[PDB]
Amino acid sequence: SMEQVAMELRLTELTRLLRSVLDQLQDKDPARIFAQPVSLKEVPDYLDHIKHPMDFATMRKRLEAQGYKNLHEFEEDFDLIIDNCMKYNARDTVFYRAAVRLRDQGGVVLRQARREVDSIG
Repeated sequence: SMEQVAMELRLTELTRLLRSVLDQLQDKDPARIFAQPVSLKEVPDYLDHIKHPMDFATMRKRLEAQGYKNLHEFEEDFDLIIDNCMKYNARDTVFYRAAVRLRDQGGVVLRQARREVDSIG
């Protein structure tokens, strides 16, 4: 149907906008602390602590499969990156501190992404 095509064009355009959002958020992590999944070989207890691991590469795979239906879904995954790090790692660590800075800086980007998603539809 033409209705299904129109819906798919909308998902494709959201995907474009979320790709640019993702690139902007990832630039706020120049250390690349959040680029890749936590290694279970290097942190074998990780899953005892963290139930839903998340990282930018995993978000990128979901994105390219057009697997985010709305901005809320994307934000949930970004929040997991931050929140997982802040639980596993202590306040005095470079990892925790990197997550705070990512969250603070990411806030700016996400605020305008929500306006653009509402504004464009």
